[PDB]
Amino acid sequence: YIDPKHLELEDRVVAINRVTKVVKGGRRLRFAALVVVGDKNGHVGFGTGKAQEVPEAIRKAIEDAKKNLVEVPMVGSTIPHEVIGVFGGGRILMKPAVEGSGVAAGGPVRAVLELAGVADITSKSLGSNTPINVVRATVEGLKQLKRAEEVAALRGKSVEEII
Amino acid sequence: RNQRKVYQGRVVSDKMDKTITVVVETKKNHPIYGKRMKYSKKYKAHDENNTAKVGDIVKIMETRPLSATKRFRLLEVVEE
Amino acid sequence: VMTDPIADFLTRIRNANMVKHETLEVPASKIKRDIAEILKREGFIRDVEYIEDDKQGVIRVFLKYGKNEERVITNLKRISKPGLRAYVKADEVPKVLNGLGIAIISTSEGVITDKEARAKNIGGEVIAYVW
Amino acid sequence: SRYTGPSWKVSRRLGISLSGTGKELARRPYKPGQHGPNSRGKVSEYGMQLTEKQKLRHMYGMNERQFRTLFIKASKIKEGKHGVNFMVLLEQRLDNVVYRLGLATTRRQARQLVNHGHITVDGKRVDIPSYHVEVGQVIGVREKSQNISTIKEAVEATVGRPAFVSFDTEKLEGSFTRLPERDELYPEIDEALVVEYYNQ
Amino acid sequence: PTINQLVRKPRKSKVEKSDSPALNKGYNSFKKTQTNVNSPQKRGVCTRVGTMTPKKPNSALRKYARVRLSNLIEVTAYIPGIGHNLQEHSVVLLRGGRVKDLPGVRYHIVRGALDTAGVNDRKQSRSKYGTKRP
Amino acid sequence: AVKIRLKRMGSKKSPFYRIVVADSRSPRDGRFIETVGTYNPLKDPAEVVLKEDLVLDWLSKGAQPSDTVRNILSKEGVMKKHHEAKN
RNA sequence: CGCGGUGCAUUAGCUAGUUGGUGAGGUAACGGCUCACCAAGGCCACGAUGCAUAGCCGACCUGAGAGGGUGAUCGGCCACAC
RNA sequence: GACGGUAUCUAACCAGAAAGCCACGGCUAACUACGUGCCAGCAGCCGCGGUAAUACGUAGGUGGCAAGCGUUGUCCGGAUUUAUUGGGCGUAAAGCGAGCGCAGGCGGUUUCUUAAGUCUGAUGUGAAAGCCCCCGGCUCAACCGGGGAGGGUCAUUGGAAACU
Ligand SMILES: CN[C@@H]1[C@H](O)[C@H](NC)[C@H]2O[C@@]3(O)C(=O)C[C@@H](C)O[C@H]3O[C@@H]2[C@H]1O
Ligand SMILES: [K+]
Ligand SMILES: [K+]
Ligand SMILES: [K+]
Ligand SMILES: [K+]
Ligand SMILES: [K+]
Ligand SMILES: [K+]
Ligand SMILES: [Mg+2]
Ligand SMILES: [Mg+2]
Ligand SMILES: [Mg+2]
Ligand SMILES: [Mg+2]
Ligand SMILES: [Mg+2]
Ligand SMILES: [Mg+2]
Ligand SMILES: [Mg+2]
Ligand SMILES: [Mg+2]
Ligand SMILES: [Mg+2]
Ligand SMILES: [Mg+2]
Ligand SMILES: [Mg+2]
Repeated sequence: YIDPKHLELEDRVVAINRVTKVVKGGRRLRFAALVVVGDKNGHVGFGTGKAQEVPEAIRKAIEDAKKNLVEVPMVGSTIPHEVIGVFGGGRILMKPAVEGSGVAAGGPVRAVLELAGVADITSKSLGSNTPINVVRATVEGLKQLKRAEEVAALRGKSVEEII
Repeated sequence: RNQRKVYQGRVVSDKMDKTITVVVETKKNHPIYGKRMKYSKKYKAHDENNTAKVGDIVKIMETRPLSATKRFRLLEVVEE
Repeated sequence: VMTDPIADFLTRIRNANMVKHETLEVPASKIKRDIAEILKREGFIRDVEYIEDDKQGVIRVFLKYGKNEERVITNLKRISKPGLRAYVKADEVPKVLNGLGIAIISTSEGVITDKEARAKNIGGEVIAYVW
Repeated sequence: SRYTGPSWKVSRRLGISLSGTGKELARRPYKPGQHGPNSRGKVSEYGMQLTEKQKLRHMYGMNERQFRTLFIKASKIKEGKHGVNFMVLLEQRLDNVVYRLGLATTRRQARQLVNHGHITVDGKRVDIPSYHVEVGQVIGVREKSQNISTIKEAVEATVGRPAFVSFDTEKLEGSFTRLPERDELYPEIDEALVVEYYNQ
Repeated sequence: PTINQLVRKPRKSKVEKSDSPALNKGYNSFKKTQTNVNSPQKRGVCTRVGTMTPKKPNSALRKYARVRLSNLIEVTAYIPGIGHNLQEHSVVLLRGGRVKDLPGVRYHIVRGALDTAGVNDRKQSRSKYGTKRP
Repeated sequence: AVKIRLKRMGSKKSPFYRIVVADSRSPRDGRFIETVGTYNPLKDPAEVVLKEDLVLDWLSKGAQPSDTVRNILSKEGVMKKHHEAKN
């Protein structure tokens, strides 16, 4: 669990979808907002909020994202290693990139990585392009990422021995 | 002195006098998938005395053209 | 019928790790022993032992789980398969997760990890990836 | 081709001061055109990256094709950040060298001097504003041209010069003592966004 | 599939087809055959000139011409812009390009080339519609 | 016959030449047997780089230098060396 | 002479100097290269044969790569000269 | 010395002779006025036009590029949309109605041996030119030149023996 408080978080509205519920009198339109909140130093989360108005949807999404923070391990300005995160139609492959190469990512993956604070990384979405699913796949891959020190501790070796 | 190519193969036809048909039976990798695929290359070899019989492992050395299709000379009958 | 006993061993380990079993047992073989000892010394598995029977022997593996019962072995993948053998030259030796994993390889110097293979500057057949 | 249109409108389209003074953004600090003063929706990420690329290429007065080629050259450099290296090459552009030496008030003036041949590199006339200046080369005003009010006023007025440029006012001779640094250059530009833009 | 399956029956990719077939085939009078030559445009004679009805979503009188090309293929081409001087037996140049409204129109008539006259009064996008700078 | 001759290279109005050994029938810039040196006339003292061992070997084998290549070899002293070898 | 680089099986049989042998002649030269006899052999689902298309390559364009596409200029080889 | 009084250099005069093209509904950077009224027309796809159109025409502004700009034609990519790298087949396309079986593909453990595959070293070659890496020459660049590297399921030869 990552406590949202004590972290200076910023919010990015990845996508606002107009969702319709059909009713006897016609259609009840609502807005579902997907928001990514991040510290740009290794903590990021995403949230969904539904409301009749865009501001309220965004607010609820921001609260959800705050409650759903996770930590992303990061070596230098990039991720420790390559990883594929899969969730539903979402399937995102992410690779470490050389220093200064930029965020070679697209769509919501860009928002997720930028808000997480990764500055150089390559990525490709091999699955669906639905924003919620791609964001979920991205966070799954980030949670799959591992730390060299933790790997060494688990394997009972020194980091030099591992490498 | 330069060396001519020598092949180990199996006789598959001796019904011609003073000659035999031999098969090399090599393996090659598929260009796309990399699996080893069987490949049967067969040559016509000149037999001096029709010693070799069908289904015999033999050695042949390439020579100058001896006929329309002959390009090899029998050396040994490794097995019968 | 069983055509890839090595892949079968890897899958047994994978399933046992998935359900967090303490130990597993497999029919023995030289290559399986080599893989087991490589994992043992790389710290992926807690322990290995052998039992002599009248068929081929049995190899028992004691898995390793960290604090909070976190799985040390994330996964295993069979690279060289009977359907398609995989060979790598010395330069082509793969690095698993930038070295955080390992690639078990069989070479003329024996069965060794990718680190050892590239230290010796020799290729071979990539038996498996572990991480 | 060379751009000869207004400077203030370009700078306020970019949202930064190309002259480095803010004289252009002092009044009406927003994009030109009848739709400037009234607000507008958010700019997309593609728009942000385009804005950064335009910031750089308008800062250095370069056409897009040459910008692309120089960017690829910068990429070729194995060591260091790609964006930083691209910035350094932009600086090493001869026009920028003259401007930093202060022989001209504005980069347009420096480029015109270079093009008309009032500058000499290591004592030899060079009319190529695109010329790439290596560290240690001496940039001096052509002896015949040294007596012109424009450059005299520029030299006397210029009070601050970058730490990486050494200059002698009496000889009108300057040079770079080393490569410029990221901080030493325009910090208000995000080279990473340009890198991603050309990554496309 | 298995690796052996792929070895036996390798992958085969779909063959694409040109969206403007008539431009891809030339004609040789001597052999009286059609040659396979890619051409950015092709010359043809307007066998018929008239108007056509769009599909259901749209209502208009789209201006069209039935043209026999130099390769002896007869096609139907749109007439972009407002107003035209075309008549049957008028030599025109045809470029690729589909028209969503029209079912069987796959080519456009290049304005300002051959008998096609530039669109009078045009002042924007003049390169299209083929009018000189006023 | 085998000629040690000049194969033109460079750009328009900026010639450069490679001294190469080639069959006389082969085109000027076409097929050649072996490169032996270079020749840059645009330099006031004409610049020349020569593989004198190869040049001498080909001269012994019977290659016939063209006029300009003969001038170059004379200036470089290779021709004198070959004359002494014949002696 | 080994190997490599097109599609079609809604193209399955093809071959009769053809396959090999003994002679003879011929060639700068081996050789059914040609001829006379002797036998019936040879190729083929590892695609013979036939059909359509095509000069081949160093190279060029694209792609992260694997690959895909092309075979102008320049150089190599081959073929052609109503 | 054809090029040729050509490159180039010097001196004097004048901002004076030397900027268009496409786009601005989303994709996609760029917005308002009128004219028009499912007509005229636009359009790569979604789709615009039915009397208050940022989607048609025009004008003013704006964005992109620039002695170029846009359209068409064609190849690669995006396309994991033939998936070896790198997809699938209960309901989306996709398990033959089922079996017996030749060839073929694959195949249990283990001792020794071989070295076809596999890995590794040397030699020869894979022309030149071209990509790429250094270094020079054209005022820079393109371009040119010097030196390397690379490029083979290559041929001979020496090794290793875990796996096939
Ligand atoms: C019988 N009176 C009806 C009945 O109460 C309906 N509820 C089942 C009610 O439903 C509404 O409230 C709705 O939400 C739907 C609308 C069409 O009519 C509205 O008024 C509807 C009322 O007129
Ligand atoms: K004969
Ligand atoms: K002929
Ligand atoms: K539009
Ligand atoms: K596959
Ligand atoms: K079934
Ligand atoms: K072996
Ligand atoms: Mg939820
Ligand atoms: Mg230009
Ligand atoms: Mg001279
Ligand atoms: Mg032809
Ligand atoms: Mg691709
Ligand atoms: Mg926009
Ligand atoms: Mg238009
Ligand atoms: Mg309009
Ligand atoms: Mg593809
Ligand atoms: Mg159905
Ligand atoms: Mg179905």
